[PDB]
Amino acid sequence: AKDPFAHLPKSTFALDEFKRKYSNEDTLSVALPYFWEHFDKDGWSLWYSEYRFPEELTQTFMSCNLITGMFQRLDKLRKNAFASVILFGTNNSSSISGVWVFRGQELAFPLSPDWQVDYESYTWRKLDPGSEETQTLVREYFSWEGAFQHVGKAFNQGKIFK
Repeated sequence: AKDPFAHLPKSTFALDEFKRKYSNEDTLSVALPYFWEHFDKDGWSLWYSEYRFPEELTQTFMSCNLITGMFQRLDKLRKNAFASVILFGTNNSSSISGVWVFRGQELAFPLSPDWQVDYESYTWRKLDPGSEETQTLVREYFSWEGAFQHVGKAFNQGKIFK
């Protein structure tokens, strides 16, 4: 009665390795190609979110703290999941968006009511690792260089769920 991704076999792809080159290297041609060659689309999955209640946001300094407060509940989760959550906009109209990774068919939150607090106010959808959009969104959320025009806010403050 611990670790939801313990029913699964050997983990092919190595999240904790990827997390180094992700920021240690030129991800655009380092982590990106090393992620898009042989991901693990049988087991890992990508989950886009855009904080479905961005009305709840009304500063900048606080939202970075808020995102992270979630991550401190999800502290027994990061051991088999990651995300690149970004705070956008400003006080006047902020938003949180980002893409998360969880190691099963589900987003991990439903795999344990340990992690079913305020998550409902955020969207969570699986997407295809050979779409067009997912590949762009990932590149933007992972490089921070992308364009973020799909948000149309501004990038202000990134956060990582490592």
